[PDB]
This record gives sequence, structure tokens and C-alpha cells, in this order.
Amino acid sequence: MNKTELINAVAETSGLSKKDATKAVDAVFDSITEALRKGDKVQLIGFGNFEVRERAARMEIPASKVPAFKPGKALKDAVK
Amino acid sequence: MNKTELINAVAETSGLSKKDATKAVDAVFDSITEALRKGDKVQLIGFGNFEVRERAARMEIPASKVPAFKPGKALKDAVK
Repeated sequence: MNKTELINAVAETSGLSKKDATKAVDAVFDSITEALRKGDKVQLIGFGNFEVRERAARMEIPASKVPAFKPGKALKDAVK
Repeated sequence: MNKTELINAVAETSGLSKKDATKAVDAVFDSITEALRKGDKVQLIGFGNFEVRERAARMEIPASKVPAFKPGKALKDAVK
């Protein structure tokens, strides 16, 4: 499933037009990206959580930030 | 940021009403969950990819499926 297909699925099940579904899909992902940028954690009931972890400085290799996702029980169970 | 706050952010930036933004947010996450359930991979340009990995059977511990996320370059760079 790619982005175009996700937008089509969102449009079809929500009743929004494809133009509005597009706006909403972009806003979801842009919002999550902005929250992480600020160093906040995005906690979504049922789905999972997004957070940023810092990878430690070492061996003359600087520290860096890594976006990460932890699946929630609901997603873990649906996939099993 | 929790789900309610994500919905508010989506409503505010997309121009949709909070009721429609709710529908769209749920559809995004339900769609991604359904795609994984089917064993498909969700590839979203800029953000990242979701996929299911099988954890191997071993030591009289059965195999199991794990939902996973790989961040895309765009998200990696925005967060750094």
C-alpha cells in the first residue's frame, strides 16, 4: 500500500472527497513529524507510540537523534 | 501529543471539521492496521514504512509476528 492508495482508502471509508482526504493524510503525517521535531512523544491509543531517542556519542562519532515507533497491544494483536 | 490533540491539529490545518478530522484520523490508522494484517507493506514517501516481520521459532517457543516501522530519510532529517 502506498500513499495514493492510503488516501483512496481514507476517502472511501470516511466519505471525504479525495482532495480533502489528501489534505487530512498530509496533515496527520506533517503533525506527527512536527511533534517529534519539538521532541514531544506522539501517543496513539491502540496503534502505538512515536518518540525520538538519542544515540550516544562514541569513538569520535557524534551523538545523533533517531525517530522510533513502538507498536501498541492493539496493533500487535491484529497482526498476529 | 495524544490522539485528541492530533485530531485538533489535523482539523486546524486542513480546514475539516473536528468530526470529519476524527473520521479521517481513524481511517488512516485502521487502514494501515488492515494492510499489515493482510501482510502488505505500507510505504509512505517521506515518512517511513510499516511492515510485519516474523520472529523465528526456537527453544520450544513458537514463531510470532511483529509489526515494525522504518523511518524514511525525510523524517530522519527533520528530527536531527
